[PDB]
Amino acid sequence: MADQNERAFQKQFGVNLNRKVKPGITKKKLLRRSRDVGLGFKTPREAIDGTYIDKKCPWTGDVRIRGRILTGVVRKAKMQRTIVIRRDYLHFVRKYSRFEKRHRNMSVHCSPVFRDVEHGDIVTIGECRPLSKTVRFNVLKVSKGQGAKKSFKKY
Amino acid sequence: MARGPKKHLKRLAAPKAWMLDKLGGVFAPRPSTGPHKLRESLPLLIFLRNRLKYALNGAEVTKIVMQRLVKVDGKVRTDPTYPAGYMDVITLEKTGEFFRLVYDVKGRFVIHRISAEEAKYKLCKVKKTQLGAKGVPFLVTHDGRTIRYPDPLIHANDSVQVDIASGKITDYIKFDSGNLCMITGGRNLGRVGTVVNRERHPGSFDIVHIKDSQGHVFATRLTNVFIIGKGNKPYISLPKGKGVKLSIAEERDKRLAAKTH
Amino acid sequence: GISRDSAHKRRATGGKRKSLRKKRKFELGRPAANTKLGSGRVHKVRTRGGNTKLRALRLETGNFAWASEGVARKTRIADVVYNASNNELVRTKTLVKNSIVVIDATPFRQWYEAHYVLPLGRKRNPKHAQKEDENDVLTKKRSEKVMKKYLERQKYGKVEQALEDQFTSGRILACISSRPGQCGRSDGYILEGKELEFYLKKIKSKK
RNA sequence: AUUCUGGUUGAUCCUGCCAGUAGUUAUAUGCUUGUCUCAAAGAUUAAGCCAUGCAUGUCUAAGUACACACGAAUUAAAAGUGAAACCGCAAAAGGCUCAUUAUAUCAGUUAUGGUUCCUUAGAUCGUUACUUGGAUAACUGUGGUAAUUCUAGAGCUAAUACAUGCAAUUAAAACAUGAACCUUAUGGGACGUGUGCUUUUAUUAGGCUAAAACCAAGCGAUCGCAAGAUCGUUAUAUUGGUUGAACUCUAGAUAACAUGCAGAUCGUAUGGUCUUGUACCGACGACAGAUCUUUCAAAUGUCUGCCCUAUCAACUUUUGAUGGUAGUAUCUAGGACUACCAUGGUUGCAACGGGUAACGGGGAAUCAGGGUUCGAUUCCGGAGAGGGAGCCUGAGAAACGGCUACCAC
RNA sequence: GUAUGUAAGCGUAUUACCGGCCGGUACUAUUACUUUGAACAAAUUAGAGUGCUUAAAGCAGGCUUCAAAUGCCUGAAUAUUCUGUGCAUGGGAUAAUGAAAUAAGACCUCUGUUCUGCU
RNA sequence: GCCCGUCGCUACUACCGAUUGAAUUAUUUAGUGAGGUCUCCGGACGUGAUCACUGUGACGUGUUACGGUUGUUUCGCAAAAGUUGACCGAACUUGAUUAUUUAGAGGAAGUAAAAGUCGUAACAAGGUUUCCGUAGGUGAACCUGCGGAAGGAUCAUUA
RNA sequence: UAGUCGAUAGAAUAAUGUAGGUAAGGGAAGUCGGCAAAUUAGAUCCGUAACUUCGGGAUAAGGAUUGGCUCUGAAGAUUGAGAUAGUCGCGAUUAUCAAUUAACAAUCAAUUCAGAACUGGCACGGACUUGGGGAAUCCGACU
Repeated sequence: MADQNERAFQKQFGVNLNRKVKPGITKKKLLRRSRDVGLGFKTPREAIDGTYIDKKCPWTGDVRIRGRILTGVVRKAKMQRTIVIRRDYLHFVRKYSRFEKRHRNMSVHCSPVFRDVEHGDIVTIGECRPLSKTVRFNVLKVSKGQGAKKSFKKY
Repeated sequence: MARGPKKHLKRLAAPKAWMLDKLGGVFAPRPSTGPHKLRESLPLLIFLRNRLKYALNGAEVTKIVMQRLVKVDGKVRTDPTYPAGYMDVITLEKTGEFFRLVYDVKGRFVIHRISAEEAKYKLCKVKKTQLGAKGVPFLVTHDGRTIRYPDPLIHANDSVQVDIASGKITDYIKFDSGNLCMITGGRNLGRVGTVVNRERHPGSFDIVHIKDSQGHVFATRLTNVFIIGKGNKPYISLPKGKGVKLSIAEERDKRLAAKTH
Repeated sequence: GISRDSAHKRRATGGKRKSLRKKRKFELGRPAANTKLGSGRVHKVRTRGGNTKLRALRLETGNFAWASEGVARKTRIADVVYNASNNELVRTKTLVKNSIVVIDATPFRQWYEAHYVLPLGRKRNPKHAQKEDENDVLTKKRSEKVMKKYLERQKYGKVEQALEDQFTSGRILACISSRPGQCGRSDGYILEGKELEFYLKKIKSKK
């Protein structure tokens, strides 16, 4: 992406790598501890390997993704570190004794751990600490990102 | 931050388990902010006046409770609006009746007369155990009592016998799925026994599946499940018929049957 | 007055948010402390529930920490060099969260001569000799111990090249990570590995 | 009770609406109205405007009495009771109304690792005046403006107001870095500052499968007179932790920080023991108090839903629109706000706009059911208090039966 | 003599342990829908218990007993409207979706091959 | 027999319309901008601690302490009126905009029409079948022209 | 720069003039008539109607801003580096390769358009240049 090059030096609160005085070394070069997303939700391994600062990320940030787990389809991948999902469902109105198909279009934060997020991906989103006005969610799993043909590379 | 508390509780907005009669009064007794949560708490005002008929009015309740005759869990309880909810021992020293507030199968409080030696203690479900405040671990009960330095095997949703005269833990029953239970509000309220299993749903609302001694099985959330005992022997005296929950019709058959007048 | 509430300013539909609530004191926000570089004043503010959160106006001093050495000392805040948020803040010398601060460096250095006896940068023949208390700390002796301790230390003692330049120049790069507007004190991380490398590029480009 | 019946014609059959017809806690109005129980009721329109009165004030044995208010008499009596006034707490809402207001409010559904919580309930404070200091009300006296009231001036006097800070205010202990001592260092230390809770920053211990062959400082054991050289069974590389975790979580260590707390209280009732200093030390709960929980709460956030309208089709980005980053604000996340940087966000699944006798829901009316209509109002939540804006106090009000301002009255 | 609806067998998703078929663990196409649970504010609505003297309904009161007496006592249920939704669970019909035919196709297994990586 | 419009009376309703009418509302640019708060100050006043001059005591005239509505030189903490810069911003003015209301010479409709005036248009082939689209002309009806349909007067016969 | 300084002059510098200006407060009341005079003017930005032959109306209307100094950014031209090897004494001679590459870097050019402070007494198109505007009507289409 960017080499986390913003006007400020991007640092995570409470991790300064201590060169000087404290017992030496077994490789990895990084004090980066990484998550178990645990509603049996498996981590993407780029969390552990992530140079990316993202303080609004649950993998690199001091945030809980708290509450409602919903599954939806990405309609717009356009934004740097957030995506739009449209969820479309039947709401049964008893009066009309038929439904109306109805939509809610909601912005949801894509941490840059999640790569090949493209419209039309089915994505598992969790309500998040409500992150920037229309962004009230964060992606807990990209369950699609996909390409059932594309997973194994076509000749 | 904002607004209240707003101290006025209207009758009809008032928790139904109290059995406040609609007429005569727009206004409910509103138990002041104590150790027991407002909906789950039986004000001294209702208990003395409506049930025990020692007091006719609200003005009579303040006269008795000011006399310091109503000594809820080791304490004088000067306040007639004192909440006094669950497992609390109300001792009317002259003349001596000794009560525990425990639950009817109809999810109402009962007048339950306990032995003066049963009145010494009480059973406390443990909300939370946290580490740091003096002298370093502390346990807090559902009746807001903090008991310092708890036995290290006491884990959240366990019960402790509390000595009351001193605030000490003098027994603990681990939340293990064949321990005797009374459930405290869900709709299943004061039904009893014996917790077949729990199904843990991580975040949130862990559901406990409970089998009463009529072998009827029913389910409540873990926050509603209070552990009171061992399968067969409850540590406190249960109110009659031992929260079995028949049907209203089966109760009607038994009731109608029980009189030759 | 100054109001949080999400309910001001156009929707994502661009829909005109009408009114509903005057401005409530539930929504309260209050004028920025804008804390300056200088003579130690701290004022109490009554904050919701009761609690005093301190607005500092004019703070000389901070707690600037060497993370790698695990030691932080109280030092004078000489200057504000850079601010990523506003250039005006640099000029006015206001102490902010991540405002880049040039310290003062003298009490740090005395103690690291007293941990390594390696003068960090390589000082000078009259400067070493002149003990207020430089040379006394260097030589020490007592046979024996504290000299023995300096022998144990130093596969580590080389001290990063960037830092050694900064150390003897007497002005050390840092970022303040406290809000002295609500936390009443101005206190920072001293820029070590990665932290220096990004900022140092910004120094030499911007000037 | 899934109901029709009258009316186009000369007569006749449908299409059709209209009338009749029944109900309406659904409002008006007429006439008539003996009795009983029950009660909605200035909503619609005028969320118009208001004379006069009242709805928010408050004292116990328990903060403060030198009220001559009453009680005083015999010993130093003030003490008792308690208006006033200080002090503390309430006044943030009950109540009223439903205007603005159409996803907004709000219900159900939920979250808070995004936060605050007086109070109450329960627990917590051993790191040289011990009970000191002086100023003011009430008071006394003298005044001001036509005035409510606002207070000027002079002279007192209290504190659970204020100002300090000792004789239980106490250091010891142990660990850090200083070190007398010893020896090569498996290594440990007298005496020391510092080390209370807290506030504030940084760093760290944190969530850890089993065995071997060597080397350097040797811990036992062995080989060698030594010098020297080998090997090794075992404890062990060990804050946890909600759990989406590198949480700053309830809490700590190391390095630094600032500054509150730890009662110069009061009322009950006085004992033990005299070297009788008026000594030492002592129970309850009232009001403080600091940490922590709990409780009354709360603000924001999730999911899903609302009438009519296209004779409203593109909309948001002047100046945040929508996103990144960093800051600031705040009780809190947060474009809430600001710099910089991207070009996004919303839309025929009707967006944006306009209208609404449009607060929402719980509910009500009317029914064969299905529905249609209603809700301004007896509850719950939110909102407002002539329209608007700004603010103090306080745990909490952007308050109006608070203030300050403007504009209208 | 049937009937088979119910139960257990047998043919690439009931396979595999541990503890004595049971009960976990390891488990597994997305949905819409639907099933069963919890979670559904009271009033209202339906309605239980009950002579508010009838009744609207109130939530009283009845009893041995108008004796002597707190003695015996049932109570102020249950459902649904607070829809849909969400949570949890079951089904695999209906309607869609799914690998892999330009096979870097699915397993498995051999290279200690590779890279990450340890108390 | 049905029967319509033009024309004329009267009554009622809505439209267009000079006035670039009028009124009120909510958004809006720009300008102006009360007040509060935050913030830079100010020092009305009031003391400490120190110094003196006087009185007193202590100590070796001097010093120190205390007092004297005391005076004066150092340097502090609080502190009013006023006030600096900022941000919120009521309010006002003027353009723009929108919703809603309503005056109006006059024009031009429709209706109630009900005793009228002029025609016979259509209803029978209504004496010119009807009726449509469209143009022009007729007092009007309507006629006419061009292309149609049958809802015709041909459901047709007619090598 | 080149060419003039000849327009008969001096003193007074009256009225009245001519030619050039200014004038409080009110602001067209003036007059045949806004004639004369004044406002306005450039630029950049924002905003922009009736009506319409859709081209215009339009510089509509209505608003904002302009100096100086001090910085910053953007906008071009040209070859060069870098790495390795052999020969002779870092210097000289010879051989190889594409990536490097949005200023690659380096250097040279010459000004444009934008943004930010500081700054003065609103002073900022400062001289000069240089539309007053809108609403209707009569008339000829127009130059």
